[PDB]
Amino acid sequence: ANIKSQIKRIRTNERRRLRNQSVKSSLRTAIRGFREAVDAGDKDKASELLHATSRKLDKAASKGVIHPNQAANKKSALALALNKL
Amino acid sequence: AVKIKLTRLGKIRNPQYRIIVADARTRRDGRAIEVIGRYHPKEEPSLIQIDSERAQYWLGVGAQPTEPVLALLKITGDWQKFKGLPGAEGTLKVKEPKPSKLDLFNAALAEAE
Amino acid sequence: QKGPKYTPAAEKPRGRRKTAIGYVVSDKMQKTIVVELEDRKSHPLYGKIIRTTKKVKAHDENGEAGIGDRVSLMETRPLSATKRWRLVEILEKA
Amino acid sequence: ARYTGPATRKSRRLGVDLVGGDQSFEKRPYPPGQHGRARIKESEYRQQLQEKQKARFSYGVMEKQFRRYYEEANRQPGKTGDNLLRILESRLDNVVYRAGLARTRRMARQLVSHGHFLVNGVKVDIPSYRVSQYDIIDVKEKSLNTLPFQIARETAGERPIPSWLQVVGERQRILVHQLPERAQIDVPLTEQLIVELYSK
RNA sequence: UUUCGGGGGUACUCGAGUGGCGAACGGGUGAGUAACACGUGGGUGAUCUGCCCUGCACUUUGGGAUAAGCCUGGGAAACUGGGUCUAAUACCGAAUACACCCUGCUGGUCGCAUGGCCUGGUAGGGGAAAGCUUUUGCGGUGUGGGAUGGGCCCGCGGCCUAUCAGCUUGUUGGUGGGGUGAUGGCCUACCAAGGCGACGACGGGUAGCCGGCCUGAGAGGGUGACCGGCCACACUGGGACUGAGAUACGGCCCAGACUCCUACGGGAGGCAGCAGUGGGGAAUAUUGCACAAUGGGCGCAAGCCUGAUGCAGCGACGCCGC
Ligand SMILES: [Mg+2]
Ligand SMILES: [Mg+2]
Ligand SMILES: [Mg+2]
Ligand SMILES: [Mg+2]
Ligand SMILES: [Mg+2]
Ligand SMILES: [Mg+2]
Ligand SMILES: [Mg+2]
Ligand SMILES: [Mg+2]
Ligand SMILES: [Mg+2]
Ligand SMILES: [Mg+2]
Ligand SMILES: [Mg+2]
Ligand SMILES: [Mg+2]
Ligand SMILES: [Mg+2]
Ligand SMILES: [Mg+2]
Ligand SMILES: [Mg+2]
Ligand SMILES: [Mg+2]
Repeated sequence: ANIKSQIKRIRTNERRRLRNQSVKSSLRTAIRGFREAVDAGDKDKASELLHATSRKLDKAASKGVIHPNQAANKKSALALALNKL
Repeated sequence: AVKIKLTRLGKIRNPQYRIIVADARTRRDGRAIEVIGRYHPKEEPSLIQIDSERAQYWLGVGAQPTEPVLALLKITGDWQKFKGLPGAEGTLKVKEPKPSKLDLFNAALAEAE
Repeated sequence: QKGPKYTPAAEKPRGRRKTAIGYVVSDKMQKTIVVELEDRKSHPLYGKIIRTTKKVKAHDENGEAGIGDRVSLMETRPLSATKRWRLVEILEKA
Repeated sequence: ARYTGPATRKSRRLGVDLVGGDQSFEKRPYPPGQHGRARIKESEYRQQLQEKQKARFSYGVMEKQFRRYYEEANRQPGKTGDNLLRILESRLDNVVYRAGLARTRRMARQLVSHGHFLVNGVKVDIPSYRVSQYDIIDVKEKSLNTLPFQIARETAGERPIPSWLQVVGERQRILVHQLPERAQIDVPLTEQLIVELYSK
């Protein structure tokens, strides 16, 4: 609040938080939908939504919102869940 | 970035510098990765020594010289060599070695006798 | 003129993990044994050789080492809190 | 600082010639003051102390600087007493006195301090400057015709010149072939007592 | 261009603003901490790393906004709303990538058990980009290697106190999930009943640690000012956000104490940066001068910024010389 650059950064940090929050929410909804599909037991729906969720995880790592290793962990867990169930 | 810097040694009004490889963020008089040379500007010609084998390695891996260190690397020919440009022999000047003390003692002996 | 599209990594020698020998004092946890290691150090001031004992928790998958047995161990990454050793070989059963 | 008080009273207390040309000493070889005649109780500490006082009040070195000389001598690889004596002998005011260009070590100090000598072509006015092997000591042009220095030219003979020194010219040019060994040094003092004093 | 009140154009230039990078370094202090904090030696087949260096591939294609501007509202102030409008290397969708990420099958090989390697082979699915400049021209994206900077784990080492003997129930271990860059009760559900302790557990007291320094014949004792390396904190306590990276000193949010402003509705602060003031005390300095040198940030560069720093002022405070 004292330094000009910091005052500007207040505005810019907020803009980025909103962008990241929105993306993370979308990812979380997608993973939730897949989980519900697997707990319902519907191999077909579950497989279709695994592929869309997986690509969404990858794209979130491209925007820098999540780390690539975190995307790999999420993708791996989902795919293993579909193979087991 | 890893850089080639001058670190200040010596006392007041007598700046003596070691040529060191150090991370940009490290404070001037901080821990260095290597000492590859020294530079004494108060002399005439200013004293310059560089370990050319290490300077070539560090420039090879991408160490970025500071402005004065780049001037020194050109005097020594280590810059021209690293790039491939000519002038690798360099134009390093060395202080004329003063007369030996024993010879001046013999001179005084002969002169007076 | 063109360089290679793949650059292979330089060879690094794989490090030396520590090893030890001890005796099993406990096997009451699942897949874990407690092993006592013995060390001999010279006392800093008095110079007498002093014998000291350190308990260690080691991982064994199959429960092949029971209480009282002599076993060899090797360091490993953390497998849980405490556990940092794996059982290599049950060396002399008793 | 310097000691600038009476010079005879110091030799009288110590019972030995320091300047060595002093008539008032030979007239009254006893210590000074009212009680200078009286009997003094013997002690080893007084003997050791007075040998140190003879050294430092001969060469004109303050106790602080003299103690640094001791530590260097003891640090040096030779035997401490020899090293200490030849260090004090290396002093430029002493070298000037041994060369003969001065009458007293006090006069030698003043001359060196006032800027009348050069060593290897560079002016030196530091009396404690320690000469080294193959030093050449010369006189600046202005001081060559200087009236007391003229006296010094034609007063050669007061004392003998030691072998490590050599005056080679009428310019009064001094050469130092080496540092003096204990045999070369000739001083009215038992150096072993000073080494013992500082081991207390 | 003039009438001389002003009014246009240019973009050399540049206030405010959008955007990028920096602001996590550098500087301070030693409150807390008896701990993998520190020192020394290892481990990572359990990992991250902006900018820099050096291979390979590429840099296709569309879109919707908004700050600034202009009109206007609310408020004492701090600030803030609505409308209209504009641009990008700001933001967003798709193609391509098959080096890379995920999954199934399968071959060889090296070990140190998980495993590692052969960018192994193979099938299926998926992951980017940005332009500017006309000049020593600078940039953008993925990916291989390097360099640098880290993270985490472990052996050994350095205080007093049993007039401190038992402590512990996520606590010790296991499996299925979650979480992280990564391993791991790190988290969580269930299951087993373990784990640490007179080789002083759990308590209490004190304390940042070290290279070193002082003393000493040495062994030892004492100590950690300056200088140099780590750590910790930034009015007190808690929290996360942005980012390659955060104890975020001159960032943000909340609660508390204190100071200040107010129109009483509500606002605004944080010298353990440099200098300086009050206070406490036996006692410790100038509200200097420069970026000329060295180091750092941004910029293609000229350059700009730098109380880092280089120097100056004051005190026999110390050492040395005269
Ligand atoms: Mg997982
Ligand atoms: Mg003095
Ligand atoms: Mg501007
Ligand atoms: Mg900081
Ligand atoms: Mg962009
Ligand atoms: Mg797991
Ligand atoms: Mg404390
Ligand atoms: Mg003793
Ligand atoms: Mg982040
Ligand atoms: Mg502040
Ligand atoms: Mg900040
Ligand atoms: Mg201050
Ligand atoms: Mg007071
Ligand atoms: Mg500079
Ligand atoms: Mg330039
Ligand atoms: Mg400024």
